[PDB]
Amino acid sequence: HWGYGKHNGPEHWHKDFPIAKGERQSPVDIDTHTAKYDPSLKPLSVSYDQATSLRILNNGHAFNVEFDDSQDKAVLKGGPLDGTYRLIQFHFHWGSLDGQGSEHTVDKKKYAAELHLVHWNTKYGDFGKAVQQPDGLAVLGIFLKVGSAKPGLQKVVDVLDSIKTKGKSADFTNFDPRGLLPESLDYWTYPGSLTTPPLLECVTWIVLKEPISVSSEQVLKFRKLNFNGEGEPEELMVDNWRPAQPLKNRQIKASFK
Ligand SMILES: OC[C@H]1O[C@@H](O)[C@H](O)[C@@H](O)[C@@H]1O
Ligand SMILES: OC[C@H]1O[C@@H](O)[C@H](O)[C@@H](O)[C@@H]1O
Ligand SMILES: OC[C@H]1O[C@H](O)[C@H](O)[C@@H](O)[C@@H]1O
Ligand SMILES: Cc1ccc(S(N)(=O)=O)cc1
Ligand SMILES: Cc1ccc(S(N)(=O)=O)cc1
Ligand SMILES: [Zn+2]
Repeated sequence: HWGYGKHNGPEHWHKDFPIAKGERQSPVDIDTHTAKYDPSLKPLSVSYDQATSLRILNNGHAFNVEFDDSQDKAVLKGGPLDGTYRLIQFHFHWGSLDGQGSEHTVDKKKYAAELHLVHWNTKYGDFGKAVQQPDGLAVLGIFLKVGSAKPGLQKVVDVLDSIKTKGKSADFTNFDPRGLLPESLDYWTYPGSLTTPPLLECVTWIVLKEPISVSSEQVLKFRKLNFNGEGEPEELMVDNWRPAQPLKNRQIKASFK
């Protein structure tokens, strides 16, 4: 029943998900001047060469590209992380206009969209158990700005017409998520939460400093998706982002000096 409209959006979520007002909610504004270099961070390792994508799903909130997470095929390690985190899915948040869409902000600046690559800590066996743990998840967040096209995004763009409405899915095998990364892995990190209900406080956030560029045409196709199901009145899937939440008793650490 939650969503992004005036009547069911982020300002309403706390009534069914009281952790929405919790001590480690996401997203947050990243104040780049206050973030501190952390020499204790180990090198970050994004190891996606054996990733196995399976399917793309319109879940009524965003679209998820799902991966085979039945073994360590595509993993995130290092940086702030203790152990191995397995890629389960990625999705985006985006705006109705290029001037908004990201969840995290950088010195209050909003990007056109934000990519979330979602991983779970293998020590907990399954995603469901991982979301009962303070260190259960790691989300790699990547900002999107509008400029030149991102070649590695085009396959995603081109399948969206087949999953226009809530509940539709399509095969999405042999997709390489490495094509969605920027050149640099410089990042900020902090402890937070899922940014959608159930808002669980299980996430180590790793937000890359360098945005990727996508073309206007690519993001315009995101904005043709529908929140509604087939045959229902059309509600464009736009502005599916939660605003920044209070930082509370947290510090953002930087991987770079
Ligand atoms: O097909 C997408 C990707 O799938 C992975 O399993 C392969 O190891 C990569 O070489 C390939 O780019
Ligand atoms: O007490 C000093 C310590 O304060 C903490 O809040 C900072 O995260 C550390 O980087 C610093 O060394
Ligand atoms: O890699 C993701 C998808 O890209 C394109 O849609 C290909 O036609 C399809 O075979 C593949 O599953
Ligand atoms: C009608 C309705 C409105 C909002 C929600 S919430 N608290 O899940 O956002 C649920 C039902
Ligand atoms: C189930 C779930 C997974 C990941 C997220 S996010 N937007 O915090 O990456 C939210 C919900
Ligand atoms: Zn997300």
